[PDB]
Amino acid sequence: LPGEGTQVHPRAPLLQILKVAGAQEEVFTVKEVMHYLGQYIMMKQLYDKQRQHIVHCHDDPLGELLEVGSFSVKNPSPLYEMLKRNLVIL
Amino acid sequence: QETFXDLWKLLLEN
Repeated sequence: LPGEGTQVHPRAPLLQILKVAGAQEEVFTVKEVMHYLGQYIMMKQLYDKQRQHIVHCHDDPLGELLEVGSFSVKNPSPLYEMLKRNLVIL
Repeated sequence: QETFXDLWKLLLEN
């Protein structure tokens, strides 16, 4: 994944998730993508209520992108792998 | 007892 500053364009399924979280732009930095992904998970309350580093994304469009039913914020590889599949570097 | 919002911000900035 590109560093800080580099601009990326998300593929449509990911862009849609970011738009749900309030994103109005079409071009992002990776950190901005991560901001809106966190916003989305928070707004949709996909985090486990008792162990909140666990995200339950099954039965949500986010899980179709991540290809896993749950993940840990402390084990973010599925997130990064998804971003590599879904970000076009500009 | 950390919240999701604090946990994700740590990820985001790391």
